[PDB]
Amino acid sequence: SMSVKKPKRDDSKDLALCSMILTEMETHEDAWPFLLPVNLKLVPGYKKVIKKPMDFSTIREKLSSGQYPNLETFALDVRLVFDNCETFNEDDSDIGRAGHNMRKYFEKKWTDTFK
Repeated sequence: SMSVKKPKRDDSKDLALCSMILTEMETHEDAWPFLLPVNLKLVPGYKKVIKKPMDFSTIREKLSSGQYPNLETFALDVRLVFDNCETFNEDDSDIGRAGHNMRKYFEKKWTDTFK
């Protein structure tokens, strides 16, 4: 409350560390469905169904231009990529499995870096 604060967690490395995680997600062999925005002209249904499209290249641009206020808003966009994937793709598809694999990969790096 006013003039009463928990001890200050060092967030000075968070930008660099999110960048490193994102590099590791970009270079994973199963990243290919997520590297670029889904083409809304060429994928029927996507525009209407997926209200907030997100992909690794958009996260990279937001990260590089100071559009994440804190490390949690960064994690919310990464998770949005996988939530969108599950919304649109069957679990038993190459893309559906890719999304599950990457969400696991992310969540481990996230816990190991920050928790």
